[PDB]
Amino acid sequence: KVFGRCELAAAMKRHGLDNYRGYSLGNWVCAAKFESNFNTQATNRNTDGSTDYGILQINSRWWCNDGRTPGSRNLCNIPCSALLSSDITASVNCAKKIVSDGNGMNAWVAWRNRCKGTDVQAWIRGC
Amino acid sequence: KVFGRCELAAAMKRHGLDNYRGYSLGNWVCAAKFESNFNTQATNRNTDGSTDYGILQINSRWWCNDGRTPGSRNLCNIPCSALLSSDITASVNCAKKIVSDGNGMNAWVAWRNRCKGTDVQAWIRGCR
Amino acid sequence: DDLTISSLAKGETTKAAFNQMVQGHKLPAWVMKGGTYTPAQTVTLGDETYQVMSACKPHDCGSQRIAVMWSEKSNQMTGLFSTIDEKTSQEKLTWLNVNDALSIDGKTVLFAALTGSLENHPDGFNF
Amino acid sequence: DDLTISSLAKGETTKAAFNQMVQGHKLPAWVMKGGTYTPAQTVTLGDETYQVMSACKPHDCGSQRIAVMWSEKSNQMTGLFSTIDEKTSQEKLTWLNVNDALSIDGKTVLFAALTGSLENHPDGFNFR
Repeated sequence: KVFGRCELAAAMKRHGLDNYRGYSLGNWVCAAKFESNFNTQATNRNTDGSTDYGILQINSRWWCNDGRTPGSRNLCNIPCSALLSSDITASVNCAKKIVSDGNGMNAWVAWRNRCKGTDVQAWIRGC
Repeated sequence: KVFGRCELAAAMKRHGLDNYRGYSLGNWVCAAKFESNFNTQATNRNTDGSTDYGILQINSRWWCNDGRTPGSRNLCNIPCSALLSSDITASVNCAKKIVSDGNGMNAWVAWRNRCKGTDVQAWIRGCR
Repeated sequence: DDLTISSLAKGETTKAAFNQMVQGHKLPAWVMKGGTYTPAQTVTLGDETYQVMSACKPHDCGSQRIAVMWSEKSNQMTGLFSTIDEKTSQEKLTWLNVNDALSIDGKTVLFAALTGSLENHPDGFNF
Repeated sequence: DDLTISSLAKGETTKAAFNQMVQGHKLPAWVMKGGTYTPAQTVTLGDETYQVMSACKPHDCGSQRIAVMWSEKSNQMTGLFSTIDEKTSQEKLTWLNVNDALSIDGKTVLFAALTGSLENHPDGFNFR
C-alpha cells in the first residue's frame, strides 16, 4: 500500500510517535518519505547480505529476522515480513525500540540526509 | 480522441497526404503535433472572433462554418463541428484545399515554427 | 461559453481559486489568455466530483501544456504544468497547489489529462 | 520479492531488451545495482499483458525513482525515470524507449506506478 502523507501522519500520531523521545511527528513522516516514499512493501537488498524492510526501511541485521542475514540479532523479535504489513503497527513498535538506542533518529540515513535540521513540521501541514 | 504518433501517421498515409502537393508525410504529422498534439477535439478561440478547429486547427473565418464567425467564407463547405471528429477525413479533405496555394503549408503557424526546414521524416521514424 | 482554464481564471466566483492555484508560480501568458483546449470532463475521486480540463500553447501544442482539476464543492483548483524537450525525451512538471487529498490519485488524473488517456478512456479514472 | 528492474537488466533473455530501453540515457548506477523496490504488478493494455515494476534511490526515495513495464512474450521494455528537485520541487521525467504503442496509456501506467495509484488500484489500469 502507498499511504497518503496526511493518512500516514494520522496513523503515526495514533500509534504515539508524535514527540516520542523528543521527535515531533514531522520527523517520522519525513523519514518515511525518503526511506520508502510511504510504501508499506518497500524492500532494499544490501551488499552485506541484509535487507531493509517496510515503510521505515528497518534492517535485518539487528532488528528483524528474515532468515537469510548474517549476524542477525532480531532485537525487535519479529519476522521481517511483519514490517511489510499494510497497517504500520509493527513498524512503529520496532522504530520505538530503535530510536531509544542512543543516537536517536540518526539510525535512519534518510532522516539524517533529508530531514534533520529542516522545517519538518511541513510534513504534517494541510492535514 | 487523442491519436498516437505512428497511429496518426498511418491514418494520414491512408488518406493520401504522403507527398500531397510535394509535402512528405512527416510534415503533416509534425503540423498536427504542434497544432493540437494529435487531439481531434482541440479548439482555439481567436481574438478576431474566429476559432481554430480540430487536429489541424483549421480556422472558421475562411474554411469551415461554425455559425458564429462574421465574414465566414466556408471555402471547405463543411461545418466546423465536422472537423472535431475521431476520424480525420473532414480535416484531411479541407487541408488538401488549404495547402493547394502558392504558400502551401505556411498556412499552418505550427508547421512554420516547428516543422518547416527540419528533418520532418523524424516524425514517422520507427513507424510501421 | 465553454468551461476552460481561461474562463475559470477570469470568472467572478472562480478567480480567487485560480490565483491560489498559481500562487508562487510564473506561468506563460498563454494560459490566462486561453490556449488550445478540449472539453472539460467529469471525474469522481472518492465522493468528490471534479471537472478536469487541459490546454496547450497555441501553435506549439506538443511543447507546453497544462491540466487543471476543479472542485466546485470545495471551490479548490489544482493543476499541472508541463514543458517538453523532444530532443532529450524529457518532460518538466510543475505541480500547482496539490493538496494532500489529490496527492496520489489526483496527480494520476492530471497526468492522464495530458497524455490523452483521460480523453480516450473517460470512464477509467474514477478512483 | 525477486522479479525486479535490476533482475531484468541482468537476465540473459531480457538484458538486450533492457539495454535497448536505456540506450542514450544516463540512469544512476543504483538502478542496475537494485534500489528500494516493491513487487511487480500485472496490467493489461488492449489484449496484451505487462509486468509493471518500480524502484527508488535508497534512502532518498521520494527524490529519484524509476518505473518499467515489461511484456515477456513481446520482448519489449519501456520505462520512466523521475527526479524531483530539492529546491524547486519540479519533477523532471525522462521517457525510456517508449514505443508508439505505449505512447499514451503506457505513459499513464508508468506514471501511476510512481504516484502510488497503481499499487492502490491494481485492477484500475487495464485499458481497452
